Amino acid sequence: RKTYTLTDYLKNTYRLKLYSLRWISDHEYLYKQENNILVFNAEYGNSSVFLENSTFDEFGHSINDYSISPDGQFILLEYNYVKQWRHSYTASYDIYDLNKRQLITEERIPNNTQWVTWSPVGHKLAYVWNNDIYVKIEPNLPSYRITWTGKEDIIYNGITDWVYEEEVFSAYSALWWSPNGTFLAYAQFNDTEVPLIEYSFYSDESLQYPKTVRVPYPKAGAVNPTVKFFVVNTDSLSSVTNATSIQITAPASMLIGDHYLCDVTWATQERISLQWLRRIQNYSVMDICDYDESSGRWNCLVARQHIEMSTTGWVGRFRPSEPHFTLDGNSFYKIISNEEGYRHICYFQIDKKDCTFITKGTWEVIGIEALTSDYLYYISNEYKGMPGGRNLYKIQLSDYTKVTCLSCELNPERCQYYSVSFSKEAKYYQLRCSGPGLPLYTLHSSVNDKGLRVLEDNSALDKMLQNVQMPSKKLDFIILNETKFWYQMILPPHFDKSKKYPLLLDVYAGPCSQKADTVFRLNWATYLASTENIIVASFDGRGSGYQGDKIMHAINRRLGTFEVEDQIEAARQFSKMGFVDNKRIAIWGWSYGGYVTSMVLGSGSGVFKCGIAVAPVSRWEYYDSVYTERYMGLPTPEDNLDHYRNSTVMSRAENFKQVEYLLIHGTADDNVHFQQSAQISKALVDVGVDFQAMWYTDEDHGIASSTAHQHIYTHMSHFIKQCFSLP
Amino acid sequence: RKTYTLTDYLKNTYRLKLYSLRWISDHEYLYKQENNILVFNAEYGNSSVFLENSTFDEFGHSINDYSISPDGQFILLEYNYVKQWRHSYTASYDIYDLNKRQLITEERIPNNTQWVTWSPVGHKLAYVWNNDIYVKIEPNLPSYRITWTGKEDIIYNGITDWVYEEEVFSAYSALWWSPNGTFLAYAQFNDTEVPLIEYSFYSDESLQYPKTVRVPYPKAGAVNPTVKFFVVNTDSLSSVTNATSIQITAPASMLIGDHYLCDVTWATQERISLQWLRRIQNYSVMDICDYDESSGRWNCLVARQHIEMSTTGWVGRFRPSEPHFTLDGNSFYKIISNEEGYRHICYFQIDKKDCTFITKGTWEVIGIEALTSDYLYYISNEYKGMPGGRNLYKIQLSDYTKVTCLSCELNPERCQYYSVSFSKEAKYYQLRCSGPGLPLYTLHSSVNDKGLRVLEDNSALDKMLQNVQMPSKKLDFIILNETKFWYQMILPPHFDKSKKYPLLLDVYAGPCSQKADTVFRLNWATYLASTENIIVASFDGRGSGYQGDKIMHAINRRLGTFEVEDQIEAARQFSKMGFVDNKRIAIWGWSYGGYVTSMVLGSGSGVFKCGIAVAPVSRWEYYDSVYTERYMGLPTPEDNLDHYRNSTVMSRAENFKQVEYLLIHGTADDNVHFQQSAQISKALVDVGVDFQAMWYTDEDHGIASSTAHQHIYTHMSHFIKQCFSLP
Ligand SMILES: *[C@@H]1O[C@H](CO)[C@@H](O[C@H]2O[C@H](CO)[C@@H](O)[C@H](O[C@H]3O[C@H](CO)[C@@H](O)[C@H](O[C@H]4O[C@H](CO)[C@@H](O)[C@H](O)[C@@H]4O)[C@@H]3O)[C@@H]2O)[C@H](O)[C@H]1NC(C)=O
Ligand SMILES: COc1cc2ccc3c(c2cc1OC)C[C@H](N)[C@@H](c1cc(F)c(F)cc1F)O3
Ligand SMILES: COc1cc2ccc3c(c2cc1OC)C[C@H](N)[C@@H](c1cc(F)c(F)cc1F)O3
Ligand SMILES: *[C@@H]1O[C@H](CO)[C@@H](O)[C@H](O)[C@H]1NC(C)=O
Ligand SMILES: *[C@@H]1O[C@H](CO)[C@@H](O)[C@H](O)[C@H]1NC(C)=O
Repeated sequence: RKTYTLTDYLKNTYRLKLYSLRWISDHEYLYKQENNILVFNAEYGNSSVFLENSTFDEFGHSINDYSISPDGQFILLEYNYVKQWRHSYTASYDIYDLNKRQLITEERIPNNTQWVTWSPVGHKLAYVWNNDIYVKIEPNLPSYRITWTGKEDIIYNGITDWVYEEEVFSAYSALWWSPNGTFLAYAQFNDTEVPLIEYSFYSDESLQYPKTVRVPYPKAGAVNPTVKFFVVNTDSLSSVTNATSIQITAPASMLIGDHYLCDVTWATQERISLQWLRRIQNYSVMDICDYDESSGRWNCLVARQHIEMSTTGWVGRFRPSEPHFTLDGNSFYKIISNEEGYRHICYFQIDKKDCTFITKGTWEVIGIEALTSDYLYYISNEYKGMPGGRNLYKIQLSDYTKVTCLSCELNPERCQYYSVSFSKEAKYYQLRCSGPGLPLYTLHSSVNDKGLRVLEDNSALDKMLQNVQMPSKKLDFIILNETKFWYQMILPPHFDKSKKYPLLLDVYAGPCSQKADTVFRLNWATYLASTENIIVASFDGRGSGYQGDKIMHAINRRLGTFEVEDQIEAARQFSKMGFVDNKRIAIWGWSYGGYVTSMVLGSGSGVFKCGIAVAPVSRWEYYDSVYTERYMGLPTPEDNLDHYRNSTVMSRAENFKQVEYLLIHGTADDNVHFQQSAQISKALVDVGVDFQAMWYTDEDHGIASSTAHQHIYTHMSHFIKQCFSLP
Repeated sequence: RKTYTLTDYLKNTYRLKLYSLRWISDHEYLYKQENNILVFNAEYGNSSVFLENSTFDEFGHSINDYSISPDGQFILLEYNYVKQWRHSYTASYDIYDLNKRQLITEERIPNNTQWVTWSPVGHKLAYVWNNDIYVKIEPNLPSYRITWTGKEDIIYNGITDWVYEEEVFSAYSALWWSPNGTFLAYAQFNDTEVPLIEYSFYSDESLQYPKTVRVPYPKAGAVNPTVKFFVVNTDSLSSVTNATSIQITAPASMLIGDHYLCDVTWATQERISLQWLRRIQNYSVMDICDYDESSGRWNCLVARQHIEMSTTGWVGRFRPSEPHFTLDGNSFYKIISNEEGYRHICYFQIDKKDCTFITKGTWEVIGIEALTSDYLYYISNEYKGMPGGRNLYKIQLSDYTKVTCLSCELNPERCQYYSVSFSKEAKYYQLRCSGPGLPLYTLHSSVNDKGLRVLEDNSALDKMLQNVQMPSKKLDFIILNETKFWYQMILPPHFDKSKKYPLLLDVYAGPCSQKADTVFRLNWATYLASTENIIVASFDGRGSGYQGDKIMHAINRRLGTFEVEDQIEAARQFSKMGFVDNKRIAIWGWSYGGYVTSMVLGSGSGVFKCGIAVAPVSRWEYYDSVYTERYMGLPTPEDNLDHYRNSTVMSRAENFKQVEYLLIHGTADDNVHFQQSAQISKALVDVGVDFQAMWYTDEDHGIASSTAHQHIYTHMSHFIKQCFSLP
């Protein structure tokens, strides 16, 4: 009667094999084996030992990562890694000649380097150190210093500040090489007048006085960072005179007030597109700027400026979507919310603004994965009208009726959720099936869409799981006000619909979220279902993503309303089904899910006996501007201050009398500050409500260190088991 | 009947009734009788309404406290109270002329005044504002500024810094008037090179960004603040020239290193005594200083210098004890530990180094309360060989073998714990019996020690607690290594010895602590006994006070050792008594007790099932220098770093697998910094131990606010009840 135990989750008893490859050419890619890096050919199989783990003994330092130059001559080695935020870090760097089999000692990249990157061809290097940009034409040669204004916590050249990193670019870098690698474009960020979040960091017990960390962080309605865009020619660099960065100022549409740079895409060698976004994020502008060799400057022609605005809510999913440009750069494809509010691919001519929708229907495109002369490849949730499914498609650019699903019917029962990685000029691709069956990895040729070989099919894990009492999984929908709203249920083994099980509602419910999908996972819910016989439910109600704006923009300016009501309403529908002990219905959630969980418990519905909130938002004025304001607008009397104040967890404190609550938070959360939880604890105390609590010293929003991760789930497991009266 | 519930404690259902009086003369005292301030004739009771409960009805502000001058002409009104640390605060101040029943409104005391005080006679005013001293001769007239070097968190003129406030003077003021009010003595602290503790304060929900509080706090081994002492003549204050402050420099044996000013006591109109302590607190020095009217300076004769030291530990109980000077100022009485190791009254002549012990034996003098021409009055625990008891005594100065107890037999069954307050010339005195019966307040005449009248006897409360199933106290002792160690037990009503009971150990166990005593308390323990049938015990092991240096100095340089070991042994002893359920032995504590509870739970003794630790110290290097170093010395290689490192809670993390642990701490604890608990959790998480936790937002070391107080005792009750399997 072996089951998926808590320990199995915490101690990776049942590993899940991936197949991460790195496309180096159109024909080849790299893969890790024995710790060695092996280059493969796509068509034949043609293996060859590119690099060997034996190479880097006597190097002294442990190698965290690497990066092979485009041309193939050099490899970057990344050590002394030190994590900062979600994507940001610092690390020491060294270069290895590969062809000479020699490590380079000449003019080495500085220690504590913030970011580094090769050009897309050849072997130029750009790196950021002390918030300044440096360029190295050759590894061995001295670097050319581009920026001289870098300054910790104020001026950021070629790297992002906290809020851009987190909410805009999903990256620490703010550099963009042109394709042939001659121009390097970069953004500069200025946080002078941005207020600082302050919190304690305690460190090893040997540290006597706690450190006070100070991070520039704009909260809702605060002073935001200002941005400037620059381009510099990397060929015409002088070793004698300072480099000259040409500015590309934002368009007058943006300069009237607060705005952001949101997307940067090169079209050609002489052409670059810049999407901007007003601080009120319903209005966006894309300039298409061309280099002229006459004046040495850049020109964004007004006749190529594309405006994009939404009247129901915000622009894009989390931002304006990226443009994929054609060969000549005189036209581009780009996902746009259509007339019926469903996101689809729109074909633009650069000097004709009204695009043509090459796709349509009651479904959305997730992303444009590859563009060729004749075909555009994209991922969508079209197959079987299932919003939580993902498949690869291609549309013939010369006739839009020629839509071919390349992944729908490969293993229909085993695969309904695909992601894709193409080769450099898109001749091949790798298909990643992440569920509902065991994940499956296969390589393909884009010429005739032939299944070349299976890279990894997780048959080892399959042998192991055959013996285990695994939970099943049910994906389905309910109808509310005519609309289908989907849910998923991790059901226990030997599921008996006449019996009555306790239910845990797994919640996120943030703007454009999707918890109801066909993905295969081995997580906490697996354990709860397998060992403790708990149904783990997830529901996607109003505000959720990938089903059109009808649903998604329902919460516009109204966070802590419809998405809360629907999670409550979902649980009510789960009792109706007659296999749920309605005396043992619980809720839980991390982050936004913690806010919704908190607000749900504060609603006073009585449906939920107990709830857990991990690193929850409490009041939208405590969280950052770029995220909060995209949905809530500005917290002013003239805009939406009232709902800001009306949607706090604190104000509902009285209603936690009837529930059991567990409030968990990391003390060094730089994202959802411990502040947030501090005000929840303080409100509950003031209305005399008892509740359990837990801080995690020096843990951040992830609470992901092996020890902390194990401790929190063990604590939450205990709390749920006792709430459900289980041994 | 009904029981003493947790509601009774928290809501304060059964109040005791005090009798707080201020002796204004040799034969009169003031009493606040339902806001009407009366003045009583001590000899009879002839009382007249000194000031109406009305008077200040159209003031508009709420009066926090009041202070009437010695001459009776003026009354100081305190309002806008804003608590800082244990003693410190700021307030607004308005003066009121009693003769003319009108309010002074010119040259008023500024707002945010840090301290104010009358001269001991007349109506002069010294006050502190922005860390600078001011003097007003007349309430209406402009103040004179004394100090100009005051600077927030750097220089403190006339007021203590953090550490002196908490660890030396138990007061915010560092201002001492001469008896007639001619000279104003003042200390000055320089916290420049003293590091800062920093922590978040989140404040009202409205506050968008938390405030980092930054307090000068020297942790163990850090840079201490320096001190300088001065005197100034208030009678000769010039409004043209800035005032002259004559400095009294510390003795040379102090100036060779770090040191503290630990006592200031005026002996006569022109004579002031100082006491200095080395940073290594086993060496004190007293200088008696006389005014020289010809040069206008202060000289302390090396003839009148008195060295006070120790080989077994540290000087005095918490600091060098205060001297009570004779009228002429040519001698004084002072509590000192003797040959045997017991603290008794020694008689010093100011110009002779050796004193004579006027009392002796295996008991200790707690304090010297009065001095007349032929009798010295003192409180001690000599009666019935009970360290926990307190009684008033007098000793004939012409014959030390004639010793009369004043309070011993007044009511032996009811009263074993007295304090006293004498009239201006010890003609009358108020005796205050704190237990074991209900507290009793009586007035007496020192001429013959005649009882005059019962002032308060708590009859009202006596009638209330007849319909309440009250517990019963049991003060007793066990023997360890042939030495008696006292303990108490709060026992549930209907105490059946043949049954077995759950045991909670209330612990403090700090140096010179006393938890086993004769006082009557209506506290949390009263509810655990009366309602839940829990035996709540406390035990004064090694390190405990009022039983000699054999016991109190047993933990010198060795905190975390015996006082821990002894609480365990005490629990082993109680489990061997037949009426104690050894399956259900709990332990708890606040502060030092929290440190001890933690050390005990991580001891691996296997005696305690569960325990609660509240605002615990975790590592002595985190706690302040003045306290910690008294009992540990410096945390250095040359001194005692080895034990500083050996005596952490975190070193004992592994052993918490055997116990249910609740850790509690407030986020604005300026004293034992949240850090300390933060380091415990991290250790428990690092080794994978489960434990419950609870933080209290913006609460300090007291966790005293109405709602925070109610919530923690509520929270701790559940923890104990469920640990003991009680409904
Ligand atoms: C990042 O952003 C910073 C502002 O957010 C910017 O710093 C400028 O702004 C600061 C405000 O923080 C200004 O103090 C300063 O400009 C002004 O400085 C003086 C005020 O203290 C003011 O007297 C100056 O005006 C004078 O001089 C100018 C010509 O230089 C004349 O126009 C005026 O008539 C007058 O004579 C001046 O206006 C800062 O420049 C940072 O520079 C920015 N960093 C970037 C973009 O890298
Ligand atoms: C598609 O790209 C994105 C998806 C995203 C999905 C969730 C998402 C973000 C995303 C940011 C993205 O790009 C910058 C950023 C938020 N800080 C994050 C987030 C949201 C919260 F409400 C919260 F309390 C903490 C968080 F870390 O949620
Ligand atoms: C006799 O007077 C005193 C008694 C005292 C009794 C306990 C006492 C103090 C005292 C200070 C005194 O005067 C300076 C000061 C300490 N900071 C306090 C104290 C000790 C601790 F171990 C701790 F963790 C927190 C504290 F606030 O304990
Ligand atoms: C370039 O500009 C910076 C401005 O900070 C200056 O300090 C540096 O000397 C200049 N170098 C050259 C080569 O002009
Ligand atoms: C306080 O100390 C510093 C050196 O630590 C000194 O420079 C400063 O002048 C001092 N101030 C006073 C008022 O003593």
